[PDB]
Amino acid sequence: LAPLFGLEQDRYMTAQIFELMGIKDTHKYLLPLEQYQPPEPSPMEILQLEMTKAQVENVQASSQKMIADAFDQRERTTFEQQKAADELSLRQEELQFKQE
Amino acid sequence: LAPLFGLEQDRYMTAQIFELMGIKDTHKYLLPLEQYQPPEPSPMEILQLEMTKAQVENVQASSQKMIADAFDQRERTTFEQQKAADELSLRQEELQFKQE
Repeated sequence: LAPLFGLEQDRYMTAQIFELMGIKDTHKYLLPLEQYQPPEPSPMEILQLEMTKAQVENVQASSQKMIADAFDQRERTTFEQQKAADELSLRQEELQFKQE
Repeated sequence: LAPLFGLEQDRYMTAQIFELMGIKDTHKYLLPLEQYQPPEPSPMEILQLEMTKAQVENVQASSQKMIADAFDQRERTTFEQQKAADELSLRQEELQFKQE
């Protein structure tokens, strides 16, 4: 039931309570709701947010690293096959030699 | 309800309380709000802030490291293809040889 029972409700309530026994709560006891402006986030809150954001980034990075490594492996195997074609080139070498 | 119930409110309250039983709180009991100037941060607080800031920096650094390594891998594969072009150069060598 909290979702309804937030801040304003609470202040009203408490006040009423007070208003039954100690009346003039407004201005010595409990800051009036019109001025109970929400607090600024702390440096501790902010730095932990940006650092916990980085601590998930890195994971994105690790995942993406695997993709790249895979690409590189495939490309290496392709260059292997090109150099095997250079070996096929040798054939011509030996045959020119046998021709002379 | 704390957001309203901060410091001033508390002092007023407590005072009142006191003022009912022990009156002259102002100047022997509870420092007057006009002079209750906020405390300076400790060396322990400061050093932990700057060290917890560095402990997220490093993560930024690790993430950025992956980008660089990737760049380098790609460049290596490119140089591989340039040297494969030098192998294509050999062709001309063997053919000049067959010409002579």
